[PDB]
Amino acid sequence: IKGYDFDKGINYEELVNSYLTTGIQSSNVGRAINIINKMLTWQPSEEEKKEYVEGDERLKRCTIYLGFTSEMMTSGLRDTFRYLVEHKCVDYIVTTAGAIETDIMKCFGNMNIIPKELIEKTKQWLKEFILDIQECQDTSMPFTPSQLITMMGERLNDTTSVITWAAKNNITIFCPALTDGLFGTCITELNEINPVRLMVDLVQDLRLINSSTIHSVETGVIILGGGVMKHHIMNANLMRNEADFAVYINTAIDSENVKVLAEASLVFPLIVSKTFAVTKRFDGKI
Amino acid sequence: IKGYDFDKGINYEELVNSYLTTGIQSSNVGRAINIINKMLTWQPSEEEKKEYVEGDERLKRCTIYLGFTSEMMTSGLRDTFRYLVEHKCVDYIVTTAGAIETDIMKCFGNMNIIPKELIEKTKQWLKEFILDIQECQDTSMPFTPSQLITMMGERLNDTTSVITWAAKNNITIFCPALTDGLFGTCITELNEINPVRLMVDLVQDLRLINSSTIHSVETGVIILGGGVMKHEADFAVYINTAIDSENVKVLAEASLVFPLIVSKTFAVTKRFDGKI
Amino acid sequence: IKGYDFDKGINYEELVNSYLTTGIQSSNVGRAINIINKMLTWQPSEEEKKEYVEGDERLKRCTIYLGFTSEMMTSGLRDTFRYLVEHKCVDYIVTTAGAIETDIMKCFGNMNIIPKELIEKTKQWLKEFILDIQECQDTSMPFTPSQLITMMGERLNDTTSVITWAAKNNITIFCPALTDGLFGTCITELNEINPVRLMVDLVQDLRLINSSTIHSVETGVIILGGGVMKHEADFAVYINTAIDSENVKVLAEASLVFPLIVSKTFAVTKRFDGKI
Amino acid sequence: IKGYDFDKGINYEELVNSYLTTGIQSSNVGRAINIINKMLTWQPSEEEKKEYVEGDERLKRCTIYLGFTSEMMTSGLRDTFRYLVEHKCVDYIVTTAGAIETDIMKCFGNMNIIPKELIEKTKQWLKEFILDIQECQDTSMPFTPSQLITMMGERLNDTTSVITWAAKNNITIFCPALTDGLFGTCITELNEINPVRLMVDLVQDLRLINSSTIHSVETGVIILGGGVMKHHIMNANLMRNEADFAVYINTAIDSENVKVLAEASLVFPLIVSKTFAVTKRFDGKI
Ligand SMILES: [Cl-]
Ligand SMILES: [Cl-]
Ligand SMILES: [Cl-]
Ligand SMILES: [Cl-]
Repeated sequence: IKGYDFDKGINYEELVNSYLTTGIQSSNVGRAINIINKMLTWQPSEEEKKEYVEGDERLKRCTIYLGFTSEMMTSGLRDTFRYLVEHKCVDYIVTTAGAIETDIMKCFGNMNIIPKELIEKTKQWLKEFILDIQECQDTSMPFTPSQLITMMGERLNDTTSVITWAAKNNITIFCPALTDGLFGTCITELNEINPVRLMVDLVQDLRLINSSTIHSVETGVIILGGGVMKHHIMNANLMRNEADFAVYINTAIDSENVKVLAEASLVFPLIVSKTFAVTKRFDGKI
Repeated sequence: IKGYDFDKGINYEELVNSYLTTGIQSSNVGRAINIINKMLTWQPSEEEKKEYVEGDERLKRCTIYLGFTSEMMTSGLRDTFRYLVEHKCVDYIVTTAGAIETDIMKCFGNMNIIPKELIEKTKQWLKEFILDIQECQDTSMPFTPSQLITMMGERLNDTTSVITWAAKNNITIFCPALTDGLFGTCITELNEINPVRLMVDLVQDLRLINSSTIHSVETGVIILGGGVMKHEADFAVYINTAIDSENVKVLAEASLVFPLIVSKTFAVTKRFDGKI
Repeated sequence: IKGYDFDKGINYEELVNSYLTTGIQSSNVGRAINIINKMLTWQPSEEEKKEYVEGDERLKRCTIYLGFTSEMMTSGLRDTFRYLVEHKCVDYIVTTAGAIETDIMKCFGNMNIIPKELIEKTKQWLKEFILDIQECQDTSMPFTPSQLITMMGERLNDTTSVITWAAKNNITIFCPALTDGLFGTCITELNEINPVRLMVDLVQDLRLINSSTIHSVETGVIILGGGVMKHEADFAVYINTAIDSENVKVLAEASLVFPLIVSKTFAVTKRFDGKI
Repeated sequence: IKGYDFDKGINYEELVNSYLTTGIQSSNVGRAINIINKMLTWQPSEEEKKEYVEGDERLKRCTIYLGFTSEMMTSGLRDTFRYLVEHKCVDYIVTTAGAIETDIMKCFGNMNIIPKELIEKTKQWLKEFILDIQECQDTSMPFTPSQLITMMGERLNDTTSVITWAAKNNITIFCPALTDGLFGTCITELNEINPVRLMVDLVQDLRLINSSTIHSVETGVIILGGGVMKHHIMNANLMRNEADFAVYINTAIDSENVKVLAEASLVFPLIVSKTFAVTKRFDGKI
């Protein structure tokens, strides 16, 4: 097959499709599109439905985990992620230090090179949130990152942000390194004045995400960038293996997976247009 | 500014524009587009035009050099490159071992993973060319890689190929490592039967490419991938995954971003003809 | 200067010195050695000593931070690190998920490729520790990773391990991602039997590490590998394969060059005691 | 096994050996040492000796190819390479643009950052050599790079240089990109005055190196750095396959090969000390 012929003129849909069939790494991008659609459309087989016990009220579908770096949140992918969570396309998110604060920061101003006053407005917001927890919430028992991120989403109440829609649709966001980013800087500065009594526990979040993989009927994993989450998620047999479906995208036993050597902010919106934006997700009601 | 909103539906022009303003490396892609259009539209100032002597019949415009790796020729970029040379958008090409043979091979079959019979047909064509060139070569002036590539383009005579259009439009293609690719494999196999007398001179091409830069009024350079050419230019765009000059390095994969850039430059911007 | 001459025979001291003066990245290795020795020998000037207030009982010397990845602990560098902490050559460690468990595991068996029974023995030790800590933890002041690592070092009580000597010499080890490694795997497996009540607080460690930098007279930082710690220092040495501060980045593999650097710094240079 | 214990004091031999058994990539470095010693000690089996025909006067041993980048020549590895060629440890060299001129340049001064006058002295030498070929040698038939490099080695006549010892011991040096380096710059500058009539043919060198692999009893390949020569060398069956023995070192059917992810100027002298410097090379006389 040949690449796009500019003798025809300019057709951006054909230009995009031409990349998917002739570009460098196009075969891997195509597998990624096929694998993600399999996550969305997966249904139990008739033999599998027989294995379900009475009272097993779980949704009989693929649980979908979305991992991305804080760097992706800085790009326009943030609004792609908002769309995915707004429409319940994924069930859980794993991300890295700085991602949550970037999502909040983009609700106040546009990052061109970040203005001084934009960081200060974000820091002031985070600090008021930290202080509100102390005054109203009970500080004698620690919060987890996912719980703090839920509370921040509800407090922010901005429909352009990922975290507001994650709190609305009960999509849990894990971020073990939350205190290593601007959120942690705000803790440090607040403590220099008024002793900070907030505590952050990591064990409960560790138990949530591992219980969710162990107890899910089928697993799908999409990871954008390097350093997010571990590829091997624990099975229902207490064995750390890959997921049933896995897509890995970055520039660095019957599982179906692919690694795409590409930059996510360029290829992932293209992949979304051929998967999440057109494929209806199975509701799991059997 | 926000990235593409899929609540609006699927609008591929908006997806492309949204990438140019919100993606990773978008600022560098935007500079690349501006710099390439400056190459195409550059004109001498009135002060510069006065410095030209009587009898200087050169085109008073920017000379444009396109460099790309053999790997790019394996992708669909091959047909982007054919378009650029078909329409005289560039003046010179610098490439690497294997690139010419891939352009030839794609005229015979489609690489899905290259079929056995597709390499055999390509090797047979190259081998017939090598034996023919041996007979007519002058041993005091052996042919250079660029001369061999010109002759191969004329012999192939396929309007889907880069090399045929380069020969038609007198766009010289430099490839010092021509004998390090499949071309050389065919030399080695031919040599095991009857010793190969073909000679390939590199000094004359060194002279040719240096004369082209020295004698050009203004230079622009576009390099895709790592490891292509040495030598600075007035305008330069570098794309790979690894004093008044205006240049930019784009950290991106060329087969993805370069067609987007072409759609915003070579495909819409009229190139100055150099006639003053 | 010439590289090592094998006509002279095989002289490993000369091979090492020849690398320091002729190898790729040798100039950066030489700066790293100079900068680290400056950390060890740094003393306040007379003008600086006058600024100290009465009752300031701090050691007037450079505080030294050592950062390394879990991958370094898998190599023989683990025993280099043990030496540095055994002799109080560094004051603080920052490391990543898996590093602590590797130091423990190497006390039970030799990784050639990790034997099954070696992981099982390590997991059993970690699991007994987790259940014991649950019983004595204060839920209004949960333990931090560094506190858990101190207690593990005291419990292990093995003079071949980094963590035992760090606990003996009050060298604090920060590892915010402790629960992301084998330690957390043991939490997950324990949880499937009887729910795990252990809690790990990260804010107090954030307070601890920030107090250490704020309250130190002079800071030195040594980081091996990519992805370790944030936060600038007076002296800094960065080693990985990826205003008056004195720093250098060494593009080298740490398990190869770092022992050479130690032999020219920590192993020969007396560290100032800070008593003025 | 444990790494070096500095409680014993400082022993640089034990420090070096400790790296070979506990460092990162030590297992690959060990395979590389084993494979190179197999190149040096290889002998035909009794069954193989029977297959040799009368009049086959070839040396019945492993032919050894050494490839390295111009960047290695800039390091102290240049003097390691000189030693290897001085002692006939290798049979052929493949290198890249700039390597030969660096070997010459180091005979005139020490590169600290290269002094202006050191490049000028090297350029003057190269230009006098180019002009001498025109005046004395016959210019009507082109030279190959390996031939030019032989002539330069004989002209330089410096026992500290690689090329002088390669010419002495008839070790052929291939460099298809010779005219892409300082040598080519000197051609360009000379032509701007006096038309340069030197011609450089690449086909004859292509035939030499491929004939040598095709016609050798056994092949060994050692490549330091990326971009030197192609790993697949043509067999005696006109099939481009890997060598019988191969060692690849860089930072990026029964063949025995290893890739070492390390920097050559650090690990290669260590490898030499355990191979070329202690292992007697089989002379091939059976
Ligand atoms: Cl679900
Ligand atoms: Cl022109
Ligand atoms: Cl101290
Ligand atoms: Cl031989």
